[PDB]
Amino acid sequence: DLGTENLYFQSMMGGYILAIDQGTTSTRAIVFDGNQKIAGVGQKEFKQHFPKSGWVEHDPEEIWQTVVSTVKEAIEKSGITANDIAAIGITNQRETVVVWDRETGKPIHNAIVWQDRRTAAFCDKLKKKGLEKTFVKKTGLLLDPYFSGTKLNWLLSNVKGAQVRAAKGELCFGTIDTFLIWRLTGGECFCTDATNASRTLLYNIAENAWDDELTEVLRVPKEMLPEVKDCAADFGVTDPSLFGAAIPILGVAGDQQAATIGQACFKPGMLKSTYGTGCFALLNTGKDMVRSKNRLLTTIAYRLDGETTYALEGSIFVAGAAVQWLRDGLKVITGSLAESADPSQEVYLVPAFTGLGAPHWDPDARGAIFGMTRNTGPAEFARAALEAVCYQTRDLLEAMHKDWRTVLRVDGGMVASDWTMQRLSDLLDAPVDRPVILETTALGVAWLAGSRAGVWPNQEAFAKSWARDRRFEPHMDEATRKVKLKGWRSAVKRTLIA
Amino acid sequence: GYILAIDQGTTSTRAIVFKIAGVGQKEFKQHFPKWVEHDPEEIWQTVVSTVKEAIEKTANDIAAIGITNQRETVVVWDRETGKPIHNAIVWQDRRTAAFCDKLKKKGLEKTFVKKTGLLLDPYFSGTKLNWLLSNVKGAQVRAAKGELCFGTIDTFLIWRLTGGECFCTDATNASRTLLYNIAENAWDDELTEVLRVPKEMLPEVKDCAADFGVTDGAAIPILGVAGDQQAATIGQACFKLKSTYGTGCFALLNTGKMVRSKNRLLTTIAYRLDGETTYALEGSIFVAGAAVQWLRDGLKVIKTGSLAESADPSQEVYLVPAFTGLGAPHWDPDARGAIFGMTRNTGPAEFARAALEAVCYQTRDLLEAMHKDWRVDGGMVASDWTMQRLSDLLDAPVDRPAKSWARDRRFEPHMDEATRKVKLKGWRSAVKRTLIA
Ligand code: NA
Repeated sequence: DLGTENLYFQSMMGGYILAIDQGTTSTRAIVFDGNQKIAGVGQKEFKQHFPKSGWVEHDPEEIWQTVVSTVKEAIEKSGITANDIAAIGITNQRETVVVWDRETGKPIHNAIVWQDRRTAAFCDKLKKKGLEKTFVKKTGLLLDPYFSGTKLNWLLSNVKGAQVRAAKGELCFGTIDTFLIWRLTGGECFCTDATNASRTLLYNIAENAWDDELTEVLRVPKEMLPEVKDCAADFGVTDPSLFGAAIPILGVAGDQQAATIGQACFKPGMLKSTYGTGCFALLNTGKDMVRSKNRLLTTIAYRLDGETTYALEGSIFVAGAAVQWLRDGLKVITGSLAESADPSQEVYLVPAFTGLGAPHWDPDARGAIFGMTRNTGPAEFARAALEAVCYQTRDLLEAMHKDWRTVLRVDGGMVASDWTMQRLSDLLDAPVDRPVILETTALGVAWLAGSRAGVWPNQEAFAKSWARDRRFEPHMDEATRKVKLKGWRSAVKRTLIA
Repeated sequence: GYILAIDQGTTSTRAIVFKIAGVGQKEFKQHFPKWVEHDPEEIWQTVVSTVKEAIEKTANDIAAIGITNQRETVVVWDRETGKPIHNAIVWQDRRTAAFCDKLKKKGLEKTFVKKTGLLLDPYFSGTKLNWLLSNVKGAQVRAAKGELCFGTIDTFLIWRLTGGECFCTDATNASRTLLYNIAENAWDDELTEVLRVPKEMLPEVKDCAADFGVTDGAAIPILGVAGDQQAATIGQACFKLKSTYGTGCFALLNTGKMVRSKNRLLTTIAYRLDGETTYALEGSIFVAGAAVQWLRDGLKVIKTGSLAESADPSQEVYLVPAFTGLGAPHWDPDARGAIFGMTRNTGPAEFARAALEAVCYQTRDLLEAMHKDWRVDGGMVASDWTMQRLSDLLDAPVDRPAKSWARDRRFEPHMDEATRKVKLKGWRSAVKRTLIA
């Protein structure tokens, strides 16, 4: 062919997999090649809406556009076409609720984010009425505003027309995964996975089914609820208009469970912790649903060909969001800065901005800084912020120890920081494993899709393939350690007390 | 006129050869190792640079000179010379807390409280002197011969001024020593010996109007000696309660001829004129305007007055700036700085506010101890905001610069009753978290 005589072109590669990671504060799309390597990434923020202190909302059209654009972006940066994608995986910030019209797909309201605290009062009504018991028992969760069920009650009760249209069978409820699936397939598929369903307060974690009593209690019509599947299942096929190709959606799991999968935490006792705006630690607990006595959540780690693997989770609401406060709020300014702090000074930050999660579950606790001195500056605030990440992880793990009887795996952008992870090993007095790919949440769901599509290896292969970048080891003087640990316990008490 | 003036602050030393005819300042290093400390020399040099740079802006135009000082601040130096054995341990310093608690444990606190009008607390000089002698290498062996001079800043400053000729205190500064009987006006044998403080070390306690020697290009007689906080009152036509606002905040209410306090306050000497000693009740706050300095210098998030107005009114942010413990009326030397209530939203405006507000809250806490036992100046009392906010919060009027005493402004509460109870509850809540065990 004239003139391809001296013309160079690259062909193909095979086994490409697209993971969409619809996060709290941005959306990412990653293409993984047939070697499970990252080929191309799109990333894009969307607006955080705060209509009142403690209230948090996303525009779901904006989240939608962010998925469309981020996808196109990763594919182009990958040097391929949408037609080269064997399959898609979806993960998502959990608990976040969207309600939308089953016919037009128009949401009736902004998405109410997992961070949102607006139903505190309604959760108190239910608690006083003797109700937390069945929820805890059925669900593994608590009657806190964190979960979906309470937020969905709020939309049905406060958006005009909502309760009515819902009862007619005209509205769809979804966590963010269901919202994406619905839109990717152009309305064809109305579904979630067991892990996202776990998080709603509506689902029975033992029966693997929407729970009649809980839905009745919250006055949610069973109709509005999507079908619940395994994490690797058939979630439909991409609407061909969106990317110019029909791609099967084959992997879906909540972001913290996707990271759990991506860190190969498949066996009982294995544990991971993801560091983002919040921090979320999950312990693989095997076939058994461990009921915590130490203020942890019981949840579904994943459900795989009909089989549910369970987990214990600690959920820290403010982790990275603290340094984000330092940098954008106070603008007082990060491990670089933090290593420069005066050791003589003892400053603690308890970032209880709108309450405290595990293991405290104190929705009335507020932000507090301690131990300031006439000289304390940015450096020490910055240290207090990163150390608060450490100390809260610690308290999660100590609670896990009391619930269960094996080296901490760690991911999220925050951990590329050698100073922070070293400081983490120290305070834990335990070793810390940091992987080669930190985007563990994307890979976990990319694996689930890959493995079902058959272009990627099975569970045990993927598991032994887990690649360590770095084991951190504790190298802090014990005396020093005692001092740091005692100062934090005293910061905590001062923050929790009436 | 023509009287010289030396305001030996904690951060700086200001001068006024006063109408006014002198005005100069030079700042010095707050060496804070764990604790607070000044360089004794940097003081002697700064004082002798603040004199020759306030009188040029001759050597014999001043008839006398007048010394006021940061109180309680201790220095040990030699008799036959005057060499500082250690740094000035400063009134701010918390180091001797444990030693005080050893003393409270042996049951000594009541004899001190009774003879002294103060408390077993790191704030005052006696325990700092004790720390000197046990901690400096064989310094008591020095002191035990008479080779050491104790004395507060007035004495360090009246010493070197008179070329080692005069070694005196006044009775106000003497109240602050925790070694002095405030009724009998003497160094107490039991107090000093409990402290193992050899009386040879100690200076002659003179009057506020007395003959404290000739200076070193003139031969001028030191004839004025009280504490900045007592001479605050005598600057403040209160000879019959003033509140000073600089780095700390200090308030004293004239008691007339000894109110053995019931509300964690101080029994001190407002003055002693010709032997006839007038006492006041004291409320004393370690950090006030230093809280805003910290913002600008420590954290450097502010570049107070206007910003405090800019602050989101949905935000309940509070600051108990216990950088070095809390004075009146908590007397917790183990308390540290704490900030409460931060949100994603909290920015430089809300800290600034909380820090200006802090002085108002702490003020209030003193008067409520005063209006239970029984008018403000200072540099940081300039902004109308702060004073208005102070009148609002105290729910009481406040006045800002002999009937010869002149006013500028009296202040009035343009604040709602429930908004005040809201802002009051937050403080008290902030205070309780900072103080609990
Ligand atoms: Na290629």
